[PDB]
Amino acid sequence: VNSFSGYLKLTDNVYIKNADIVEEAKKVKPTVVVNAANVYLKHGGGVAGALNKATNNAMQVESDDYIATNGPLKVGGSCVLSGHNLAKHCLHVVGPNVNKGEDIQLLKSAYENFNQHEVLLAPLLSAGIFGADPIHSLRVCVDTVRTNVYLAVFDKNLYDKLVSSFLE
Ligand SMILES: Cc1nn(C)cc1-c1cc2c(N[C@H](c3ccc4c(c3)S(=O)(=O)CCC4)C(C)C)ncnc2[nH]1
Repeated sequence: VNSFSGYLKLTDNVYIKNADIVEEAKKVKPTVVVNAANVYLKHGGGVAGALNKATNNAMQVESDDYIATNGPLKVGGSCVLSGHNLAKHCLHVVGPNVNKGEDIQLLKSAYENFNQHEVLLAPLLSAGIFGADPIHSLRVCVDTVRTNVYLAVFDKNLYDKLVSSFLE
């Protein structure tokens, strides 16, 4: 259960590893994997496309049924759906996409959703092509998340700049 291996503990509740979140999910099968989702839950590329493809589109079919019945999420919001073969549950969380003009204050609201789950495997919200400064996203995670979060960052160069900023 939640057999995370090779993480570096940054704070009492935040751990980090240079790894592909999809490979971590297949190995660990955590209770909750966080998806870096968008408001209409269309998993077209990046982390979301990679998680969806590893479920062989089961994630997208289920997401389409959620949107039909409930409408889109809001920026900073989330929903819990099945984790399929990757986890017991997937927490779809919408961080702001600053590359498309969304506000950075909503990154705190996005991280707040992690607090409803005791243990989560997660990506660095709003990083990559969402355009937020990745070190700033780590600082928001550290100040906001109180439950136990295992961050998988699939880039050694970025992993080392995060750990360097955090420890020195
Ligand atoms: C793509 C891909 N293809 N396959 C097969 C695996 C992956 C893969 C990518 C990836 C990952 N990337 C990081 C990241 C973090 C957050 C966001 C993005 C990207 S984004 O998709 O550009 C926009 C949404 C927010 C980078 C900063 C290194 N972090 C962990 N696991 C990952 N797995």
